[PDB]
Amino acid sequence: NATRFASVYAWNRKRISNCVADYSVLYNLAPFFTFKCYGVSPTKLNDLC
Amino acid sequence: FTNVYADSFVIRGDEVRQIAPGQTGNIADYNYKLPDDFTGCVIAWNSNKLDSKVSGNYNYLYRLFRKSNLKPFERDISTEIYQAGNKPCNGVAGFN
Repeated sequence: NATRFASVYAWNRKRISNCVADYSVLYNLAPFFTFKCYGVSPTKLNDLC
Repeated sequence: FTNVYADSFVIRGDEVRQIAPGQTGNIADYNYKLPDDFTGCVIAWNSNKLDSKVSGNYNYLYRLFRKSNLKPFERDISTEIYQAGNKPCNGVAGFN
């Protein structure tokens, strides 16, 4: 949801630890362009710790 | 033994580790299950020098998604689109 960004080489790393992240409102809406990855389904990430 | 049932299928080499009794995976849940009382053997062979294609082989397809857990030794011929939400799909992909 951030307005600003970074370039390809200069990218910042935001560490996500010790918090509860809600991805269930993103998957039931999906403005996201294309999800492609291997071996782990992104729709199965809701019950995983 | 009495009889033998041969199941001919092609699985990529990342997903062959889920073929064993009592696994969990994409193929190991919604496609092909092995129960704990299953008895038999697994035979595999490398088809990459024959059955592959440069632009990709679209002749075979596989199911990622199902509403519930599939019972083993059962084939799924259903062309029905998985509906996540309350919006009707009308046979095509779309919102939910």
